[PDB]
Amino acid sequence: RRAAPLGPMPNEDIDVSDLERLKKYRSFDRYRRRAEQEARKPHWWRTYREHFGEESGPKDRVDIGLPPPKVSRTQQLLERKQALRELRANVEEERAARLQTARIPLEAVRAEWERTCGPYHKQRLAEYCGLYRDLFHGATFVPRVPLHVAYAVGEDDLMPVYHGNEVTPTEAAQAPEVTYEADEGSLWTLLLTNLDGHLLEPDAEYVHWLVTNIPGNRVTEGQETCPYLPPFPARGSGFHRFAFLLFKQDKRIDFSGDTRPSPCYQLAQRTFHTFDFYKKHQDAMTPAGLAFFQCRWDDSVTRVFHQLLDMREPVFEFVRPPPYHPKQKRFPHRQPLRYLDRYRDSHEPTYGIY
Amino acid sequence: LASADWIAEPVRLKLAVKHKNRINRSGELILTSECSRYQFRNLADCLQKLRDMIAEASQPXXXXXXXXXXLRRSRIENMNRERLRKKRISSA
Repeated sequence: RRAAPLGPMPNEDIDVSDLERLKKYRSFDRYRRRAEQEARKPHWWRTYREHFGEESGPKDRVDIGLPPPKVSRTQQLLERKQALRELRANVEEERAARLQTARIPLEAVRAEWERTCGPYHKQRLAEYCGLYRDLFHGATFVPRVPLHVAYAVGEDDLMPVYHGNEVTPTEAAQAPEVTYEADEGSLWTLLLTNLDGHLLEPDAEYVHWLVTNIPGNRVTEGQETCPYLPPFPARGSGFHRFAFLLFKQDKRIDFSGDTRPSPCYQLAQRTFHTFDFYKKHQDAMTPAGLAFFQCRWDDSVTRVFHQLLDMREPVFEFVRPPPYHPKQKRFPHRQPLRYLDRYRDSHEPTYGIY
Repeated sequence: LASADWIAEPVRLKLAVKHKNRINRSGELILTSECSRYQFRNLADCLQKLRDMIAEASQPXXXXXXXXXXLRRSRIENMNRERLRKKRISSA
């Protein structure tokens, strides 16, 4: 009994008559490439991608962006062609390249990455650590504006916060400084959220440091709502992630519901959903910059919980489910002696009536 | 720990350093025992751990030997976050 193949059968297209006149894969590498090309297409039969959780596969993106920067392409193409002409025709670069001596100027690369491609890498790096799922819940914002967050670890020492980097609570015991560039017509709102580590409510976060109504680059001049609170992870649970967000606002907005007491040590006072917050201010607020850092328990934390929050410090561990044993049988057949010890309740003799 | 006289001051202060994980906000050093179901042996285990912490602290010649097997990734990640911290500009 044969069924009818549904649509394309993988090799159907090639003509087996006269095999000598078909080109071949002479290279193992070519084969490799064509193979992966095939592995990426959506076949009509049960496949690896299907059962292994492709993260929903196709998703129709809710894009809340800052609109794509307007550029004429012919200008770019020409200027680039010319830059290439100038760069290649130089005998210095040829002599240097042949002898394996050259260096690429990392700072300028950082500048170009920032200017063009970087804002796209940001998107998928945020996607990686899931800065989207927990905050905007369906929605992707492309990080248009460059965001530099930094903690001062000494008089001369600056700790950078890059998206995805690991930082210690010690350096986060102090307030950060921020760099981004805007003229003054500007109106900004900046946010620092702890995306996991909420003890009572798994779907809720902790606003650490919230700032509102900022002209240009002036951070001191923006009205602050939540004064700065150093990250307070738990000893057990590893590697929380912290998100720095930027929003443009059109008219200066003031919101009393969001306002918090000045010292504000209590934890239930800080309970947050980026979702609801952005629902409240949605029309006037457009998401802009993104920078996040990953942090795990460190010595300074004990000082926090006791001194600030007047609370005992929680310690968590890792529990792996007890190894599965089949039902014990009255006469285990053909089993080692130690079989008896798999169903052992506890290790201690028990003399029952004795 | 601060109130216990039966331990000398150097012992007091160094048992408060290595063990700071089991110290309590009331200044309490907390020991836990489980295995036996006869509380006698549990007491013996706690008193033994206590004698071992006091012994290891009281012996000044202990070099606290570091294993590179569990801490290699820690040293690598530490160096790597050190290369980012290494940026030198006066801030604040």
